[PDB]
Amino acid sequence: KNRAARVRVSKGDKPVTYEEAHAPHYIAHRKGWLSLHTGNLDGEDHAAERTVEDVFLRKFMWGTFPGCLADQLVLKRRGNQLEICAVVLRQLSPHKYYFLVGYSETLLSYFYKCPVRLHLQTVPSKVVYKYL
Amino acid sequence: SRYSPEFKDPLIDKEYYRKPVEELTEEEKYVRELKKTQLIKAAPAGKTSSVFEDPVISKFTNMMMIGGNKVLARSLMIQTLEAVKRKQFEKYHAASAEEQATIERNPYTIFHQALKNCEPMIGLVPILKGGRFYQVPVPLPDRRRRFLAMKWMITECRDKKHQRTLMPEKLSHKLLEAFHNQGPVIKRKHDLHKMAEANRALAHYRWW
Amino acid sequence: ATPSLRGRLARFGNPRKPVLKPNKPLILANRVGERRREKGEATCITEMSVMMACWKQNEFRDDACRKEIQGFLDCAARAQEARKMRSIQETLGESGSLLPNKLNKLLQRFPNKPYLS
Amino acid sequence: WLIKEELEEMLVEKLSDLDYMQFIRLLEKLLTSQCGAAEEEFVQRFRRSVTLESKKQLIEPVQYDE
RNA sequence: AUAUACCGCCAUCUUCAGCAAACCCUGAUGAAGGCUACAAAGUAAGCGCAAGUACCCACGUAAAGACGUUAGGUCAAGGUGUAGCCC
RNA sequence: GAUUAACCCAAGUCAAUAGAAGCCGGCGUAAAGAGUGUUUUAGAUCACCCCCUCCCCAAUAAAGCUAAAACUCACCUGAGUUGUAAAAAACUCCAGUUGACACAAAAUAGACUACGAAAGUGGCUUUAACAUAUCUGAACACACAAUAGCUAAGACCCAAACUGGGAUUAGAUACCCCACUAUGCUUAGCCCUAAACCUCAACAGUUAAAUCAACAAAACUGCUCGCCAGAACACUACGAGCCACAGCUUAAAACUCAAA
Ligand SMILES: [K+]
Ligand SMILES: [K+]
Ligand SMILES: [K+]
Ligand SMILES: [K+]
Ligand SMILES: [K+]
Ligand SMILES: [K+]
Ligand SMILES: [K+]
Ligand SMILES: [Mg+2]
Ligand SMILES: [Mg+2]
Ligand SMILES: [Mg+2]
Ligand SMILES: [Mg+2]
Ligand SMILES: [Mg+2]
Ligand SMILES: [Mg+2]
Ligand SMILES: [Mg+2]
Ligand SMILES: [Mg+2]
Ligand SMILES: [Mg+2]
Ligand SMILES: [Mg+2]
Ligand SMILES: [Mg+2]
Ligand SMILES: [Mg+2]
Ligand SMILES: [Mg+2]
Ligand SMILES: [Mg+2]
Ligand SMILES: [Mg+2]
Ligand SMILES: [Mg+2]
Ligand SMILES: [Mg+2]
Ligand SMILES: [Mg+2]
Ligand SMILES: [Mg+2]
Ligand SMILES: [Mg+2]
Ligand SMILES: [Mg+2]
Ligand SMILES: [Mg+2]
Ligand SMILES: [Mg+2]
Repeated sequence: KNRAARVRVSKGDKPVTYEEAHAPHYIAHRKGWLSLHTGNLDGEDHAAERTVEDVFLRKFMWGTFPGCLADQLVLKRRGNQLEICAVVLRQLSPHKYYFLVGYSETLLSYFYKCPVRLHLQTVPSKVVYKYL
Repeated sequence: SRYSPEFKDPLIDKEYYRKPVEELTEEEKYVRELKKTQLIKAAPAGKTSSVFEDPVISKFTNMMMIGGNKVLARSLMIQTLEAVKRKQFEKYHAASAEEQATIERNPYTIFHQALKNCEPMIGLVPILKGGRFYQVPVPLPDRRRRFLAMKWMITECRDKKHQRTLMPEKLSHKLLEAFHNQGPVIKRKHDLHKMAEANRALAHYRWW
Repeated sequence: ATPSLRGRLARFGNPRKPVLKPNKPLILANRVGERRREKGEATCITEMSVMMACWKQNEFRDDACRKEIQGFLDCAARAQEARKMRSIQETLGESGSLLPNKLNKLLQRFPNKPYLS
Repeated sequence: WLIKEELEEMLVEKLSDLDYMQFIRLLEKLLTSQCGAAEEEFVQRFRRSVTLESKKQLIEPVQYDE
């Protein structure tokens, strides 16, 4: 039986998001990609470098906004701009979100030598697609 | 199959279509109006509406084909038909006016009759009775009779007993032998009849 | 008339020794058995022996056994078409008595009641 | 005849396979009778158009060269 | 060291169609069992099959394929519980 | 096991041993209705009232009888007969037709359900003949009791332990094939056993109540006799009785287990 990226059936009490509820064979069919760049197009270079950066940004944001992320990050690249779109919860005070936004954008801009921006969308709770 | 079950096989017969409407029966009129609403498969590249088409020779050619090399198989076939015709024209010119009337020079007539002389009437089929298989003589369907005749002829020509003889000369020689009820292919038919006659006691095991 | 069952089984009140020792209770089931697949008789075996008789006397030369070979061939074809029709008629029409499946549907509607309600 | 999933939408209920057969067997029994106009508009409510595409070959236009 | 502590990714039946919470009923309220369409106690969310999608179609081929089975495979992808080594 | 803590009792604690604490329950399948019938001393209330299945069908003993099929012999004829999943061995004074021809066994009827205490009893005829005007009543009294078996004398178609031969098999002291004996039969005596089980005691009564663990063949009442009390040891040992001498009947204990 296949396992890769499959939330297995339970007793009907496990809430799953839309992304978590779709196995890998639905990528490009019912769900899009979590990162968009030109590295994987035919005749394009630097796919390896873009990949390492994406893996780091996901770990950085997970530990920088602990317990706040309500979904996976969406990483977008246009030119030399880097946009990070995250869906967060409404538990931390706004002051701490503004501190962490100013802190993370500045730190990542100096780390990867490019203008980085972080767009936050807050939700009252984790959006549930179904109960497995 | 890439054809859905809705596709029907094509009917390649000019006469079938030029037949007047008056000669048609109420059943044949229904089939013609029915096919106008059905899906038809594309005609295969094998058969055409040619007047020189022979389905038996086409089938014998495919049974000689090795690894999809139809060009070579078809080449061996026409060389055999030419070899049979040249042997009959040589036998015809060397014969007397009386003997000439009995000499066949049409290679298609010789080919069909030679295969017909090698078709077995009965065969041995294993029937289970009491937990054991017995070789029971049974009547063969028409398809199986014709297939065995072709397979025996082709197998005999591929036998290593023939040293350096090319296929068109081997096959043309075997066809003319079978055309006269002689040769090893006729002997193979007689053996199957002798082995089916020896097991005559087991004939009642059949139930059809 | 069904044979009697009075005083046939070992029971309280029945003095005599039992007449019957059924290994299953004598109570009608709500179904009948499935008809067993039958083995038919071989066809044209008579014409087959006549053909193989001329072969033995003519050194297995088909030229001398044409009438016997033809008879055995025609019989085989006729026995083939008849075999093709025996299925369409006897298997589907259910001539005569009903088939077990149809007869069991009729018993479903009038089940045997060995208990009280 | 409409399929079971289409009947389940006209009724807005869940049907069994045998429930669907019973209803179709009863409509067919209504056509064999001498149904009038009132009994014909009712049966057509459950008949769906099975449009049969024509197998007639399309003919190319006849052009003319210089 | 331990795949017989495990995650992760899989083999296998599967070239399957079943799995099942929550209830209801039967068996004197026992382990258990629950169908008959001219119907007689079953109703069932969800999961799988199916449907959709990819490839050249509605065909085919891919993909998919639950719950479970073999303490099946992998501590040597990586991670890791327990135990062990630290001139 | 040490250690920490806790629990119980307490000038005691509680290891070993012993005692106290036990028949109105059961007997189709868990242990138990002991093969059958009769009676005694007695017991019971089912005995008077108050009543409906006498005779016949396959009980038993004796004598006689024989239709079908065998065996044997004879004539004629054939050269093979037997054996089967398939062979071998065996026979070849063998086989087939026809005729003559049992101290053996009793198609069909019987889809009947009778007789007898049970065991048993189903070809025909005849003689004799199937206890009891309350019920119950025995391992042992009294009389019986399938098959196998013993003693003695006969019969012998067929079957057949054992034995011999053939085959199979790793082996085959078997299963398969052939041959033949004790034995199955008669007579006169023994032996006294059975899954002798319809595993359901006899007699009287009931179908309502709680119908009833399960299964089996619905659940009960009165009365009587018999029998049973974890498993195994044990259809055994010992004693006693017996026409039984490798037998039968009656029938324990020790050691063992926490189940059966
Ligand atoms: K694993
Ligand atoms: K690992
Ligand atoms: K490890
Ligand atoms: K003391
Ligand atoms: K008799
Ligand atoms: K006994
Ligand atoms: K019994
Ligand atoms: Mg796979
Ligand atoms: Mg039984
Ligand atoms: Mg494993
Ligand atoms: Mg498809
Ligand atoms: Mg696949
Ligand atoms: Mg699918
Ligand atoms: Mg393992
Ligand atoms: Mg008992
Ligand atoms: Mg009889
Ligand atoms: Mg008495
Ligand atoms: Mg006593
Ligand atoms: Mg006794
Ligand atoms: Mg005796
Ligand atoms: Mg004796
Ligand atoms: Mg004998
Ligand atoms: Mg003797
Ligand atoms: Mg006698
Ligand atoms: Mg008896
Ligand atoms: Mg008594
Ligand atoms: Mg005991
Ligand atoms: Mg004994
Ligand atoms: Mg003894
Ligand atoms: Mg003694």
